[PDB]
Amino acid sequence: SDFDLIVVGSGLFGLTVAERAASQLGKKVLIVEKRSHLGGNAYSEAEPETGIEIHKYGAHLFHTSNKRVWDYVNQFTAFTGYQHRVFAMHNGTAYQFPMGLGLINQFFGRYYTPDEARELIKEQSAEIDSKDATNLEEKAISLIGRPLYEAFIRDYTAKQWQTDPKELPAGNITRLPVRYNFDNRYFNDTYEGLPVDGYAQWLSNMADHENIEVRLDTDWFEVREDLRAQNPEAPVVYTGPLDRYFDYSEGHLGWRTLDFETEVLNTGDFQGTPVMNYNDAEFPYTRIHEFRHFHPEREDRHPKDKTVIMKEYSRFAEEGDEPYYPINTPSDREMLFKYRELADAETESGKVYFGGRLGTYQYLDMHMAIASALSMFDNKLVDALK
Amino acid sequence: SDFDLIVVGSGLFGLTVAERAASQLGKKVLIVEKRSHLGGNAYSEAEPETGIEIHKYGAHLFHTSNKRVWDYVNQFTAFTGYQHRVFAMHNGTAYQFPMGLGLINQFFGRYYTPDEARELIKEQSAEIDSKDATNLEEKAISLIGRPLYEAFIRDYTAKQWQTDPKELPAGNITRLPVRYNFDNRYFNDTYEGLPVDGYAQWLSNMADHENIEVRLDTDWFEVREDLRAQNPEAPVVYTGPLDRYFDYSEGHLGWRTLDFETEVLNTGDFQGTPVMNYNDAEFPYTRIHEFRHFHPEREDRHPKDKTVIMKEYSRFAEEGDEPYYPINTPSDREMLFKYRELADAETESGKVYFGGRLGTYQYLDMHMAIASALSMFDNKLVDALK
Ligand SMILES: Cc1cc2c(cc1C)N(C[C@H](O)[C@H](O)[C@H](O)COP(=O)(O)OP(=O)(O)OC[C@H]1O[C@@H](n3cnc4c(N)ncnc43)[C@H](O)[C@@H]1O)c1[nH]c(=O)[nH]c(=O)c1N2
Ligand SMILES: Cc1cc2c(cc1C)N(C[C@H](O)[C@H](O)[C@H](O)COP(=O)(O)OP(=O)(O)OC[C@H]1O[C@@H](n3cnc4c(N)ncnc43)[C@H](O)[C@@H]1O)c1[nH]c(=O)[nH]c(=O)c1N2
Ligand SMILES: O=c1ccn([C@@H]2O[C@H](COP(=O)(O)OP(=O)(O)O[C@H]3O[C@H](CO)[C@H](O)[C@H](O)[C@H]3O)[C@@H](O)[C@H]2O)c(=O)[nH]1
Ligand SMILES: O=c1ccn([C@@H]2O[C@H](COP(=O)(O)OP(=O)(O)O[C@H]3O[C@H](CO)[C@H](O)[C@H](O)[C@H]3O)[C@@H](O)[C@H]2O)c(=O)[nH]1
Ligand code: NA
Ligand code: NA
Repeated sequence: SDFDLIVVGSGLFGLTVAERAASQLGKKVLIVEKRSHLGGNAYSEAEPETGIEIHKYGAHLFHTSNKRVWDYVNQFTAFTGYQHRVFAMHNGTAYQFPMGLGLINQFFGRYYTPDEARELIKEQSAEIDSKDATNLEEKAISLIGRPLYEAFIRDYTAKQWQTDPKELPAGNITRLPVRYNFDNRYFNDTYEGLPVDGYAQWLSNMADHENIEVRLDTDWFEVREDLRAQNPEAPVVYTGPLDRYFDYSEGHLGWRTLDFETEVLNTGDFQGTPVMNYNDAEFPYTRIHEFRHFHPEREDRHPKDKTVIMKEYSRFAEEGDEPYYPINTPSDREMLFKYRELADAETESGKVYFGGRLGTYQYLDMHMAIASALSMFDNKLVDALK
Repeated sequence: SDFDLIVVGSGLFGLTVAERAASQLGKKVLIVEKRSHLGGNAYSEAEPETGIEIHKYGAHLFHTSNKRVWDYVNQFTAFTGYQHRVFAMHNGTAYQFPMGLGLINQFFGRYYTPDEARELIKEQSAEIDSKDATNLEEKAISLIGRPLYEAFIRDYTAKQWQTDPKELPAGNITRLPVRYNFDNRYFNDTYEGLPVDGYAQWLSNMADHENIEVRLDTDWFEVREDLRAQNPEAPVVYTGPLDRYFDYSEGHLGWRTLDFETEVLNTGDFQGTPVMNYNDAEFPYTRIHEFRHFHPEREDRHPKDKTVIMKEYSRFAEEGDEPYYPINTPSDREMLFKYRELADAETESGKVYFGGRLGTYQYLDMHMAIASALSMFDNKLVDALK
């Protein structure tokens, strides 16, 4: 046949399943992608005026402690030694971030030793006991005290969720957000970096195999009857939206979306750092990304007098809006397992597998998407293709 | 013969020359070392109570942009991904360091953009023009202004040199010590790390060759007549003190020394960071090192309740004191080139080469010592050994 496997969607999940089938099972894989480009939401492209690489669907920072995933992705791209660090803008001051000795010194006015800082946080947070916290506000205060909560958590959280924190579940904080040293590495994982030649080159290399065919600007639901007729035996891995597959027969799953406002400025350096969080309510956006600083190794290929920045705004997703984060209201949860059983019937009846961020109504870091694909490959698709 | 080459001193210079002769020319090398251990001033050892690795002759942070040196040293040890960062203690506050947007925000009270910070520094430093500066104090003020100079430079410099900055040459500052971003990586080089198994293992691996013999606790000047008699043709690479070789026939070269006060504390974490500079005159020491933080990857082999710290004090070196930094008074400089011509005569008359930090009255970073040895090997010793 012209293909042994159809993959719907060319994001990291689809690309991983496709590449494994192609290179390990020697199968022909047809990938069907609705957008004009490969790579799903990890896709990046140059800004036309400056040439600076910008992430189209949000800043994407790669990090993992999963060695298998790390070894895998390094077949398709090399990574820079970039370490993500974040600063937090509060009342006209940039604070070291996340919360640790640096922030604590800046915000309480003098140096606290590790042991002194531990003691300080015990005092500040003594007010509410964690077991007795009823909502997000209280749970936070129970961990770090009112001053820290009100300066760095309250308004930021309110902006992201479009909701008063008093009206959010206590279960949404599970650990102490405070470091008792000066380590401001944003991520805790063994491996971290950015693709040396950008995300688009990386994702593209995954699809670059003699056994893989890619059809861009193609909606699965418009071509499916035709494609499966050509080889009825070929299984489908579907990574598009789960509810849309079943025609919203159980109603629409709820998502948060993001609006990005991208400006080219006539300065070489807007904030001297990749990501500045904006913690005060007076700013509509949650944070500003300055993309040249994601790739300092490319400095002499960047304009010296211009820079690209992007402000991020959070709101609930209406029809047509890009789906980014699942909301997971209890209504959403019940709607989900109704769809799960639809999906499982569809797999046994139609050899159609559901995966990925959209296919399973889930937030997945990139290494999680890849891990999950590697697993579906190993525990399902290997059998389904003999 | 029992040896084809004698190397005096087992520091990085000597070890590099020895290893190259041994492995590249297949020569037998005898290394003569006065102390009880290998490795010279880069030597490190475990503290007996905690097991934590401590650098015996000062903190040693490896960094280079010389790829040849980097490739070379990676034959003998692997390096961690440690990146050195320093904090600066001033009036009870830990400042981000070196001077950059972080410090500037903390010290002037609010956030300055790159462009605003540039403007601020232009204003502050406008007082003295750099070309008109007569001493160290003025030259500094001409670059960064009086407030920054007085808080972070003046007393620190005074402690290190044991001298009022007004009484130091303007030539001792050559560039603007200010960063116009939030990057607080202490070093600017391509390659940086710490030896995974510590310095002692690394230096030891360099000497570990079938063609290399090492004699510890052996003073060159006590054994030389005997050793050269065994093979009069064998050249000597001498890395001991230059003036002591020629019996101080031109008087004693001047050095700064360092006193280290090393304490084991009954806490797991004294300052939450490897190096805290102490910028105020009220503290006798220039900085405190907390050595567990040089190797965070060894945390579950470190005591959880104990930690080793070391305070550093600077003063002029008296007889017997370890020589660390050359002083380079003009008296010292003239004394030096008198010795240089003694040395060159000694090479042509005695096949004795002078190299290394002591052999040439010089401060050398480790990658510079290695580079310099690689060069003496390539441009002198190859010929001198055929
Ligand atoms: C705002 C934001 C920011 C980040 C991140 C997510 C979000 C929402 N991520 C996570 C990362 O984006 C995620 O891991 C991957 O997008 C998952 O790839 P998927 O294959 O699961 O779906 P993904 O959404 O990427 O791809 C699915 C593809 O299917 C296509 N499609 C849908 N319906 C179709 C149809 N009917 N026919 C054909 N094609 C169809 C879509 O066009 C799309 O290309 C992240 N992770 C991380 O590790 N670090 C980070 O810093 C970030 N940053
Ligand atoms: C306080 C301080 C701190 C640092 C550093 C230096 C100093 C002074 N260094 C620099 C580093 O220490 C330096 O590069 C190496 O010590 C140079 O090695 P040498 O071989 O030149 O001399 P080195 O002094 O190391 O070795 C000479 C050897 O000869 C021996 N010897 C002397 N006379 C003898 C005799 N008569 N007979 C036999 N043996 C004799 C001595 O005992 C010694 O072992 C550093 N660099 C860097 O890159 N990063 C850092 O962070 C630091 N930190
Ligand atoms: O300054 C801050 C930052 C975060 N939060 C709290 O922490 C939650 C999560 O913070 P972020 O979403 O900003 O950060 P995450 O670490 O959870 O995730 C970040 O890293 C991910 C990579 O794994 C993706 O890039 C993602 O979009 C990006 O926000 C917020 O909703 C809020 O409740 C604060 O209160 N203040
Ligand atoms: O807080 C500070 C630090 C430095 N200085 C000025 O800068 C000079 C040099 O500073 P340091 O000696 O502290 O630092 P260096 O970067 O020059 O060298 C450091 O890094 C070297 C590695 O290459 C060695 O480890 C060395 O011992 C260690 O001090 C000082 O004399 C002083 O004039 C200040 O004014 N304030
Ligand atoms: Na509490
Ligand atoms: Na000036």
